[PDB]
Amino acid sequence: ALVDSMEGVGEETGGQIWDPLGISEAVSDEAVMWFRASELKHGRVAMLASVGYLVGAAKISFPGELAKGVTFASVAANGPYQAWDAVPQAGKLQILSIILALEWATEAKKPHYMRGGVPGKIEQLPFDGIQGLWAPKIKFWDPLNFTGALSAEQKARKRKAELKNGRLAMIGIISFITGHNLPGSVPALDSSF
Amino acid sequence: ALVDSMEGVGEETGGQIWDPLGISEAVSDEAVMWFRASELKHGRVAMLASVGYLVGAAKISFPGELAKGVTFASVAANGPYQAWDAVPQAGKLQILSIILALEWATEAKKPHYMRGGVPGKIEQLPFDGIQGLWAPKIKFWDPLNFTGALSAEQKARKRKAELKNGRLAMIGIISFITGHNLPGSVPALDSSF
Amino acid sequence: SDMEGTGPETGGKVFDPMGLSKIASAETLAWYRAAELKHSRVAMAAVTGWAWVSSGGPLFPGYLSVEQGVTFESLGRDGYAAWAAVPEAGKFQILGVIGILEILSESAVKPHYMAGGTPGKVPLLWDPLGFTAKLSPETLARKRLAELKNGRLAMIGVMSLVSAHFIPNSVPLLPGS
Amino acid sequence: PIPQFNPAKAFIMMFSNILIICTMSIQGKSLARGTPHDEMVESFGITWLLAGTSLGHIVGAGAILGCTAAGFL
Amino acid sequence: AKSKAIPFLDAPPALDGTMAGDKGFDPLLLSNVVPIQWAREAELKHARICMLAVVGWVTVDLGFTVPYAPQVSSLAAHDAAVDKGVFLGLLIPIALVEVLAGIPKCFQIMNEPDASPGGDYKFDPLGIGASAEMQEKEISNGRLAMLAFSGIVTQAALTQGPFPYTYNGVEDLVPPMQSVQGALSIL
Amino acid sequence: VETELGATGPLGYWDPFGFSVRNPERFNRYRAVELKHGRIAMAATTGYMVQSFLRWPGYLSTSANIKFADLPNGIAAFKAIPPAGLFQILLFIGAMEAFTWRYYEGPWPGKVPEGKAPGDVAGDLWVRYTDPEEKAFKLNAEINNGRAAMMGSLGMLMHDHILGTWVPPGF
Ligand code: CLA
Ligand code: CLA
Ligand code: CLA
Ligand code: CLA
Ligand code: CLA
Ligand SMILES: CCCCCC(=O)OC\C(C=C=C1C(C)(C)C[C@H](OC(C)=O)C[C@@]1(C)O)=C/C=C/C(C)=C/C=C/C=C(C)/C=C/C=C(\C)C(=O)C[C@@]12O[C@]1(C)C[C@@H](O)CC2(C)C
Ligand SMILES: CC(=O)O[C@H]1CC(C)(C)C(=C=C/C(C)=C/C=C/C(C)=C/C=C/C=C(C)/C=C/C=C(\C)C(=O)C[C@@]23O[C@]2(C)C[C@@H](O)CC3(C)C)[C@](C)(O)C1
Ligand SMILES: CC(=O)O[C@H]1CC(C)(C)C(=C=C/C(C)=C/C=C/C(C)=C/C=C/C=C(C)/C=C/C=C(\C)C(=O)C[C@@]23O[C@]2(C)C[C@@H](O)CC3(C)C)[C@](C)(O)C1
Repeated sequence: ALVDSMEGVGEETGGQIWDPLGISEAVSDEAVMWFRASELKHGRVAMLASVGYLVGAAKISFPGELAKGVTFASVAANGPYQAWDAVPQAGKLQILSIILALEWATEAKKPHYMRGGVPGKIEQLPFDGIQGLWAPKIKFWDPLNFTGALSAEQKARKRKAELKNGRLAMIGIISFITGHNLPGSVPALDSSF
Repeated sequence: ALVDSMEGVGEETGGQIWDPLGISEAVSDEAVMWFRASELKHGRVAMLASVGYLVGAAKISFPGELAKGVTFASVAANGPYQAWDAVPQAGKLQILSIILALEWATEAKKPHYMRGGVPGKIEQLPFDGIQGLWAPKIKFWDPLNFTGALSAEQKARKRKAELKNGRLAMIGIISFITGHNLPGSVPALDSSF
Repeated sequence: SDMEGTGPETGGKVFDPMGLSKIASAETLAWYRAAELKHSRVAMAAVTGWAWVSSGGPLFPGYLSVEQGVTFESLGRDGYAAWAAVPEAGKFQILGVIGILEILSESAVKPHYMAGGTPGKVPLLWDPLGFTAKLSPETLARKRLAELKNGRLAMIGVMSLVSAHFIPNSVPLLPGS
Repeated sequence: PIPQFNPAKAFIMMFSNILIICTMSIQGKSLARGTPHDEMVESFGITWLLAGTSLGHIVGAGAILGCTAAGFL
Repeated sequence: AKSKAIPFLDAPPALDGTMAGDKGFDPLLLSNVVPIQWAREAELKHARICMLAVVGWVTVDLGFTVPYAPQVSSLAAHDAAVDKGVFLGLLIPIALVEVLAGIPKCFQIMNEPDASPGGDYKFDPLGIGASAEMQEKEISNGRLAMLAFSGIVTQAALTQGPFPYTYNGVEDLVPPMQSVQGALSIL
Repeated sequence: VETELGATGPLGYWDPFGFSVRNPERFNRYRAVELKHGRIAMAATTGYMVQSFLRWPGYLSTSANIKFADLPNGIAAFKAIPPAGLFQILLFIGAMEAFTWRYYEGPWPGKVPEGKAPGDVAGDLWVRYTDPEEKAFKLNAEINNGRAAMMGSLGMLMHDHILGTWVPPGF
């Protein structure tokens, strides 16, 4: 929709639309829906990436065996960057297959978020109603109805918190990767990042 | 406007127009406005130049390090004459880039000083209103509103002082450079200029 | 002009022997108060640090940067000598956090102190626990005046420490080091 | 296309183009015949310049190659 | 009616006020001979190719290079990619797009009465919008990129050097960088 | 003054500083100044180009042992002229301008000689173009060639004061 009636705003940039380059004023509404969807997907991906990178940096691994002959701690014996290359290619292909199925089924839904849908509102069951494919009714977001006890005001406040945490998480994961690739850039990463 | 209704005049040359070459009455009003703008820019540049040349000739360097490995005092070890060349190339690039941006922004403004503007009235915010470019609202002239407590007559008197000081500063900076280039030309300027 | 800051020890009147007002507008006086308050608070933090570290203090227990060979007690007791012994990563972290905080302070207050607003009221970084959440408007002015006076005294304090470090035997109570 | 650092080669081709253009003739119309420039722009347009430069390039190529075979360029 | 660009040549009658990018600049009266939508097709194709070419040239020269590609400058990148044998593979997307889009579009520009304009491929996936201000920005950037790529190639062939493509770097761009003592000697 | 001679090319009437729109009665003096400058400039440009490949035979003085073929090309050629030759050149120019080709009447500044045209010296034994279109073309050609010769003579002088020749480097 219009960039004016959106949920970013925030008190950090005073309480108005932050946009200093005028990107949202030069483009139409459809591009703003695409920008919000990309921002929210980026924030969620970056939140998961930041948590996983911190877990890998703390050398925390599952008790067990990743592949037969390959312990979780054997992969996690180095930093998080040199752990993705230690995972077997089959496991990474299965992870990317599940991610591909999720992305495809998310975008295949009706009222596309440009053509009527809400940008960033991924519906609960992306694999429902598809002919030739069956899945359990585990929801994608909130398999447990945590956000069913909340009211509208609490949902709006937590959506704002999600947007702020997403922006912070993008900054954080880019800092982690840049600190590993170019040491001494981010001073907050001691050695194991 | 016409050279008759202009703030140059001054009390030193009898309270009238000094012009002995008949330049003011031999050209149109547009040329006179361009000459006034050029004189004001020359005067301000020369005031800055005279103060900087005096500071560099007194060997008053900044405490610290200009570039990593290059001290302010290392550049200012010789006179101001052999000082701009001792600056690192990147610093000269950044200084001249900021000057380029300032000149382009101040010239690309609404009513140009030859087409309806005031010659010498530089806009307070030269980098405001440019699409796709965001700058803070630091004013170019008076970031601190010193000339907000001044009335119109005080502003006119200080404009006259500005014009006279700019003329004196042009003579002074040319005096400094000539005194270095041609020793014994200016009796006061002894050696370190 | 009228503002805050004045009180006793001057006669209830504004102190400026050299003029430095009557060339100042509301914007310029707001800048004066904002610079005075920032300098005041930084100086109070600076005296509270240098006085605690140099005189006594248990110092922070721990190590300070597990990889480089530095210890909290290995920094020393001098002010300027221990600052140089702080690692470059720590110095850059401190300066970057301060710069981010002030850039957000400039871009976060929408009535800017140079365009309205109140000078010295920066967002965040004040009472997170709300100690002054119930104070009266009359009492808050007294606390602001106390902040200004203590800050000016601390400005003089930091410059006394700097003078004693650089040119010895200046500030006669402060020793030669 | 330009010669390899030769200024004499440039003069022959440019002079040939100018001479051909001034000494063309389409339908009895010609700059040399006393027929004005503006209507030759009007009657022919870019066809005038294209034909003139084509014939001038052919003539200049012949002259350049002949003077190269004899000796000059 | 004089032209806006050339104040002493008459205005070309085929460029009235529409077709964003119209500065009234058409000597040679090429709009009379070449059809105007065909010329816009050619101009915008050249503009887009030149924009992508400028960005690719500068990006490869600055050091960015994908894995397994030859780590050479953009001047030798063509010969290196041909020697590696993969630069022929770029033709297939180019052949696909150019045949199956340009050939029917060129034929419909020449034949069909109602047809899309020159650069109007109706691509617009995100939905930024093809406003009249955006078309002017596109064509201004395209003309700039055409002249820019011409200059970049011609200077990079002459110098065989780094990114500024001058004989002495950015110091040729900024004369105050180079020995201001001689300038001061005449003041 | 926009319809007078010289306002013919791509610029039309080109007066940026507006000398003749501030003082439209001063156009005739400016035209005479421009015409003398142009004529001297055409002579100077032609001399610069012709002295490079053409030189007089014999000596110049037969007393200082100086030849015509020994003067190099330019400023130094005017240097090597003996003082009597310089005096005779100045006498020729002074007699040519004070009495014969007189551009100015009037006591000190010089307006225009009577109701003649600006730069309408010589008189009688000079070609007087009838057919006013031809006369206008000839006069505009004179003025424009004068301006181009001014710029060219200035450029070759700039070249000669920093080189030994008027040819720019790379040519
Ligand atoms: C790629 C991620 C991404 C995307 C798509 C968006 C998209 C959006 N943001 Mg957002 N934002 C992001 C990251 C992103 N943001 C981050 C990381 C921060 C923290 C600094 C913010 C902080 C922020 C604020 C404070 C606000 C927005 C707002 C907006 C909306 C309107 C602004 C607009 O049109 O810009 C469209 C944006 C783009 C097209 C992205 C262009 C990015 C360029 C190409 C790269 C530049 C990156 C630069 C080099 C820095 C990289 C280093 C970095 C690690 C520091 C729009 C939906 C406003 C809003 O929601 O109002 C309703 C608003 O007030 N954002
Ligand atoms: C961007 C996301 C991301 C990516 C690419 C990785 C990548 C990796 N992780 Mg990792 N991780 C992440 C996020 C991520 N992590 C998060 C958010 C957590 C905190 C829960 C962890 C916790 C974690 C541990 C404890 C371990 C890894 C390990 C690994 C490596 C092997 C792959 C593997 O076993 O995956 C495992 C990945 C996960 C378990 C994360 C699942 C992420 C989903 C989306 C969350 C599901 C929601 C829900 C809370 C999960 C429980 C539900 C269930 C109780 C019903 C690999 C480098 C292992 C390692 O060190 O190398 C062998 C290992 O032992 N990860
Ligand atoms: C051996 C190759 C092969 C064969 C025989 C088929 C056959 C079929 N495809 Mg198909 N497909 C293939 C490869 C193949 N596909 C590939 C590689 C892709 C790309 C990923 C697709 C993508 C595709 C789409 C997108 C669609 C089809 C559909 C169909 C069905 C058309 C009408 C129909 O019965 O609908 C009625 C549908 C059914 C009767 C579904 C029953 C099919 C189940 C899955 C059989 C179970 C097989 C079992 C798991 C063993 C397979 C092992 C294997 C996974 C290793 C037909 C059965 C259409 C359809 O309706 O099917 C869903 C449809 O929409 N296919
Ligand atoms: C290049 C700088 C510059 C420029 C653009 C001007 C422009 C102007 N001055 Mg000015 N002035 C200057 C330098 C300059 N001045 C200096 C250095 C002094 C101090 C001596 C003065 C002192 C002065 C007085 C006292 C007055 C003016 C006035 C004027 C205005 C009307 C005169 C006019 O039309 O002349 C147009 C001027 C030019 C086109 C500039 C020509 C520059 C020539 C080419 C340089 C010749 C200098 C020569 C080499 C000698 C230098 C030696 C010196 C360093 C000692 C006009 C706006 C009058 C005024 O404001 O009345 C309203 C007036 O009364 N000026
Ligand atoms: C005018 C546009 C243009 C042109 C002509 C080039 C030309 C070149 N670039 Mg380049 N570049 C450009 C724009 C351009 N660039 C832009 C805009 C960017 C910035 C985004 C770059 C960034 C860039 C980098 C980073 C690199 C190059 C490189 C190269 C060189 C080798 C390219 C190559 O081998 O392609 C090979 C092409 C392919 C491998 C893809 C072909 C597609 C295959 C055949 C499949 C076809 C699709 C199929 C039909 C459908 C899908 C099938 C499948 C999915 C199942 C070559 C000189 C490389 C080089 O060698 O530099 C030294 C290099 O590293 N460029
Ligand atoms: C008896 C004495 C007669 C004296 C008068 C006279 O002789 O006039 C003769 C005359 C016409 C006439 C006649 C009348 C005058 C009308 C009347 C006469 O009858 C009588 C006696 O009544 C006869 C007649 C019909 O003939 C016309 C003379 C015209 C003349 C002599 C015109 C010079 C242009 C030079 C230019 C444009 C240079 C540009 C220079 C340029 C553009 C440059 O930039 C130079 C350049 O170098 C630079 C800077 C760098 C180099 O890398 C490149 C070059 C080299 C390009
Ligand atoms: C609701 C709302 O308001 O949202 C909130 C979201 C959120 C996150 C809470 C907010 C925040 C706060 C934070 C923490 C903001 C953090 C911002 C941060 C930390 C921004 C780092 C930049 C680092 C850079 C650019 C590095 C450059 C690096 C550069 C330029 C290089 O050196 C590159 C280069 O060396 C190479 C690689 C080689 C050659 O090429 C040469 C050069 C030299 C060019 C905000 C802002 O308050 C807004
Ligand atoms: C009304 C108003 O607002 O304006 C204000 C502005 C302002 C500026 C403050 C005013 C002023 C007053 C001031 C300070 C004026 C300053 C004047 C100053 C200081 C002027 C230095 C000249 C040095 C020269 C000429 C050197 C010559 C040097 C020459 C000519 C040579 O080359 C020497 C030589 O050639 C000979 C001579 C013969 C040859 O054989 C040999 C050589 C080649 C070696 C005003 C006008 O009062 C009021």
